[PDB]
Amino acid sequence: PGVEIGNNDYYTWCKETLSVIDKDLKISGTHSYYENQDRSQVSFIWGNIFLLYTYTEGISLSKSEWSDALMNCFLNFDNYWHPNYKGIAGYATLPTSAEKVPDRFYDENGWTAIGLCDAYLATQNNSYLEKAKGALAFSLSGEDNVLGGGIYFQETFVSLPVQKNTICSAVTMLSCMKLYEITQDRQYLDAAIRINDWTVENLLDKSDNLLWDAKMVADGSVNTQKWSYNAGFMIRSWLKMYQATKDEKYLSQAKATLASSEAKWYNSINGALNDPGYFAFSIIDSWFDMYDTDKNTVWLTKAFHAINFIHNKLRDGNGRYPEHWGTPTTSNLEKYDLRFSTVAAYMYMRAANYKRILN
Repeated sequence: PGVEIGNNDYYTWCKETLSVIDKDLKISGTHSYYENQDRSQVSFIWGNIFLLYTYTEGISLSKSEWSDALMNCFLNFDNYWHPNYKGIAGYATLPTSAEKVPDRFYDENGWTAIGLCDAYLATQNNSYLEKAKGALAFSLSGEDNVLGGGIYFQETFVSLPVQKNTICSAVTMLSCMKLYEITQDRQYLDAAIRINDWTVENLLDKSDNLLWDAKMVADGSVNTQKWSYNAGFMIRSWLKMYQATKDEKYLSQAKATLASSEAKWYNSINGALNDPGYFAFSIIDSWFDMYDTDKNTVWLTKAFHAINFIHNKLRDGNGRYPEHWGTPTTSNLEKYDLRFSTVAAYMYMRAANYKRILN
C-alpha cells in the first residue's frame, strides 16, 4: 500500500476539492448547494449525500475540524425532510416542507440512511440516528409483494414505468445491516435477508455474479443494464450479513461479485474505473470493506491506485471532476453537477482515513 499511498496528501486533496465545490456551487449565505454550473436550481439530494459521507468520514481524522461541518450538512438535509406526506415521513429529492407535495425516492432515502448511521457512529448524536431510522423506515415502506418482493424506485411514478430496482434493495439492505449493528433489533436483519433473497432470485445474473438494474412491474421484464454501484452496494451488504450470520455464503457471494466487478470495470494497470464516478466509488468502498474483513493490504493497494488516478488523471485544470472515471481528462470542463466533485472529495477523505489507519 505504501508504494501507492507514498507522499500523497489525501486529506489536503479533500480540502482542496471541497474548497472548489464551495466556490462553484455553495449558495451564497447558506449551507445549501446549487445543482450545476448554471446556479439556477437548488441541488437534488444526491450530491449532498456525498458531502454528508465526506464530513462523517472527516470525524475519524479530526472531530474538531469536522463536527460543525457535519452538523451544518445535517441541518441542510432537514430542508429536504418531509415530516408527513400521505402518512409517512421521508426525505425528498428537492427541498420540501410539511405543506408541499414532495417527490420521494426509496433509494435516496437508503443512501441517506447509510450516511446518517455512519454520522451517528462517529458522533453519538441522537438526532442523526432518529433521521437514519426514519429514512430507512421510508425505504422499507417501498417494499411489498408486487413481483414477490423488492422495493419500488419511487413513491410517485410519472414518466418512468413502475419498477423495482436493485439499488433500492441494496441501499436498504446496507442500511438495515448498519441499524441492526447499532440497535441489535433482529427485524432489521430479517428485512435484509428477505430483501436479499428476493434480489438474488430476480436481479442477480448467475453467469457473472453481477446485478441487473430493475424488474418491470407490468410484465416482469428485466432491465439488464449492469452498473457498478448495484454490485458494490450488494457487496457491502453481503459483507455485513456475513459478519452478522457467520454464513460463509455471504462472503463467497461478495468475493465473486467483487471479482467480476473488477474484471468488468477496473483497469488495475492505470487505476481507471469505467463507469460514472457517482456509481464506481462503491467498488472502492467495497475494497475498503474487504480490508476491514481480511486485513489484506492488496485491497488498499487497489483503492489507493484508483483514488490516485482520480486526482492525477481526472481532476481538470480548474480543480473540477468529470462525470465518468474511465478516461483521463484532457480539457477543462464547462458543465458539472454537484455529484461529480463531491464523490471525489468523499474518496479523498476515505483514503486519508486508511492512510492514517496504516501509519
